[PDB]
Amino acid sequence: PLAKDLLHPSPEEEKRKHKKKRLVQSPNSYFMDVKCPGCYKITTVFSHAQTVVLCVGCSTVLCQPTGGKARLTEGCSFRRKQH
Amino acid sequence: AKRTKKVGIVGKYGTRYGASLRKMVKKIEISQHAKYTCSFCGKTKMKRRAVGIWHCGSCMKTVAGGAWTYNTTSAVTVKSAIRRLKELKDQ
Amino acid sequence: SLESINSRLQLVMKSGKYVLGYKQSLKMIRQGKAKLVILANNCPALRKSEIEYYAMLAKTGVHHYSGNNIELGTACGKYYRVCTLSIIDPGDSDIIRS
Amino acid sequence: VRMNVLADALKSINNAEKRGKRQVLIRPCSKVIVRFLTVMMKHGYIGEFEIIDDHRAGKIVVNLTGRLNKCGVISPRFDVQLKDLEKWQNNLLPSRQFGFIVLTTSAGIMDHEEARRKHTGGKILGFFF
Amino acid sequence: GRMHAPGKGLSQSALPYRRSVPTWLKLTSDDVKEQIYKLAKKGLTPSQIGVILRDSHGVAQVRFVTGNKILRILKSKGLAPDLPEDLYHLIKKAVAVRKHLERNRKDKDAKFRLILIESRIHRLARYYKTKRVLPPNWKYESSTASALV
RNA sequence: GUUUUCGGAACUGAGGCCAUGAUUAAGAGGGACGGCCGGGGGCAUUCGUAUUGCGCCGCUAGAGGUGAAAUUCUUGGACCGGCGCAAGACGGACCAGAGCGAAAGCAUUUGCCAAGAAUGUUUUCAUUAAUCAAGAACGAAAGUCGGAGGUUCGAAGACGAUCAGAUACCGUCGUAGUUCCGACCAUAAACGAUGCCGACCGGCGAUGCGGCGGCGUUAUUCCCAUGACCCGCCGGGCAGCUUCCGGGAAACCAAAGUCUUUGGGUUCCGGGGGGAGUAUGGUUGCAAAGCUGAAACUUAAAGGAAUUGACGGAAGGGCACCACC
RNA sequence: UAAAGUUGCUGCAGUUAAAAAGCUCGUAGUUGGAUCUUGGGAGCGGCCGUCCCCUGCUCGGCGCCGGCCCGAAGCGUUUACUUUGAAAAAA
Repeated sequence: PLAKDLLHPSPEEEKRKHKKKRLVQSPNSYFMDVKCPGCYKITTVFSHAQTVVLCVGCSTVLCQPTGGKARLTEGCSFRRKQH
Repeated sequence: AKRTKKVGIVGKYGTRYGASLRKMVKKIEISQHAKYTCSFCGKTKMKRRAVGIWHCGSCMKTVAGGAWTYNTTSAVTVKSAIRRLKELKDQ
Repeated sequence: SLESINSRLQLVMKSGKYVLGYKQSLKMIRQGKAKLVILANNCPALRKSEIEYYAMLAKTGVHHYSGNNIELGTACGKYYRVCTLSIIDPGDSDIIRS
Repeated sequence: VRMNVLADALKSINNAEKRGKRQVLIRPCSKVIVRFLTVMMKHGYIGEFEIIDDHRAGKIVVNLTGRLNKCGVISPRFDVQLKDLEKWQNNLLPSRQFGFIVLTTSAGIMDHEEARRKHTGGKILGFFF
Repeated sequence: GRMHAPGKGLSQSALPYRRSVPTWLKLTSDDVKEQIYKLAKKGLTPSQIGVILRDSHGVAQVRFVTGNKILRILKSKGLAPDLPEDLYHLIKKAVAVRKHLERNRKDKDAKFRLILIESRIHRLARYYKTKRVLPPNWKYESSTASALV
């Protein structure tokens, strides 16, 4: 269209764009507070974590790196940091 | 300085023996006098004593090698053949 | 684990205490100071068999390095040939743990 | 790579107007881009525009009217006297009536008439009509 | 696009607009700096620390929490290595490729790569001498490089 | 006459003092790290039938090759059928308007070696970049040099056909070459006859690689994460179709566009057709030849794209006893 | 010499008419992102339009009694750019 308002885009458009090609660039990543029943301290882990992440006192290995977002070991719960 | 343009060690033969034999013989006359790194001690001291005999100036170690070069291509390949055959026969 | 021991050496050359060479290393075995003795693969068979016997006496570890005295030299960041090397303080390297 | 920011900015709004768009984004902002557009705006060639200050080179959304035929940069920036200024507007402007040559000078960035009334030439940026 | 490739990939990072420290990280300047000094004595590059901190500890940026950047923090306490780590890595690669060539003579792709790698070392060494990091004495020799890997 | 006082010149010891000093983190670039991916490169290994050659067994009159023959092999057993054995090339179908690589180019299995793009990233340095005379690396095929190898094919050569002649096309033999190793040479219609980096400007359905999200089907059954499908999204890539975007001499081109409304940065390079990539100098190579390279003289056109007609030992559809059957 | 936009800085061409090096690296050469006092006031022109500012410590007065400041001069990141003046034989 001709009269596409570029200043106030729809929120169904800014989600549907590359992280650099928005109006203001934003990361598609987040920090997430991860629990596992072996451990007790919930730890601030990155989404695209890129390396194997460990507890205190060898409870288990939390996450594992892949091509994109990290994969969490079977039964490790996470909640996204909202600030 | 740069004493000769293209003739190297073969300048000692002067205007004798034909261009193409003197071009040919420079390739052998470099390597037969070259000092090689001794495999045993590491020192760059292996020298040709006689035909296919090689002596370390430091290690006091004699190796039977190629006539001009320390390792012949035909003797590298055969040691890789005898190793592989020893592996893939005795299993 | 060939790639990693060249990085552990880099970390003990910078921060650690040690002695290169043969006679200097054999002194530090008898002093009880040497934790680990690293040998080049082209080390004379009797010098390898003497180091090993001094090490099983002193109750220390022997690493058989995957490279000759020249490669051990360039591994230690030096411009000469190292056949025998013995670490006293690992410094801040995980070389004695592996 | 990007070695002239006016060039890209002016030819990014030029294509957008030929295409018949009502507003246009132009990615790298400058002092001189905003001081060029303000000169374009006060002669009634574009509407008002907004700056998107992210913490880099911010973006600019210009609200285009269909009045501007062509804005064009002159690269490199030829330093012009007042006597050189006359011949520069015989080969860049289509009339002695409408269209301006934006030129930077010690007073500020302005059209060829305001440079004539302030007796101070400088370097040419571009033109527009 | 790339310097020594026809690739034109648009894959870098995209930092947020909010430069403030979030209200979940309770760490302060004297906490994470000490932690950086623990990871730097372990023989890590500023990159390796910068990853480890955002992985296990949730440090979004070390520059945004503390005053200054990571290599600056190491240089401010006499922990920074001598020649820059982006120059150390290219020397390390040129050493690895030149070692591949002396064992395998006919590899003419590997030879072409060694020309591009060593050309990129010369461009970085040329830059760093103008900013006065390396001495003007400094120069890359392909014979003497395995020592200063 | 002197400490002067104190005007100027340098040296030396402290604590306070400023809001005490380092812009940002580019839809620039380099570097790290993550899981991937690919006929990308090198070394080694491994396999497959086929072709030719040999030995043995079978039964036998021709077999081969052509438009038709002939040269040639054969009752001394040829061709064909069956068991083997040997050596050297090659990598079928799968194989695609698919992939990778700077280009030349690259395809049997497994292993080893070093590399690279894209992707993802709230990692790192902070302008380190773009294009580049001189200079350097790689550069199909043919060809040159030294060593090993040679079965297929096959310049030169020999003969048989054809023919008005046929030192050609067709056929039977064949030497260098074709294969491997180590040096050489440096050109191709080396093509997309289209410089590179960057910006903007219509759709549509696919495709490859990475990431993301979502009904369900399917295997691992013992459910999740994953493998194979399904529906979209984002990025980079080989391409399609489609538009009065716009351009172009047109053919055509989402670039060959944004151009008399002429300016983003930059390298090479053309100036009517010949003589001519010739002569002569210089340089490179063992050679063959490469790179740089004129002039005298000659000439009114040579040429690009499209139109109509004629023409064809061009195709499709008809027709005529001034054509045939 | 113009016409020659058939030598092009203004101002040409390089898919097929003449033309992009076979490919990439690379030194001079050329070219290089954004970023740093902006608004608002203040008197007088007629809601708006000019002047002046976010600078300092040898020498005269409208002077008061070791001094309360304005008048002339030695001074204050460098260059390109523009503006004016000097100086520039006539013909």
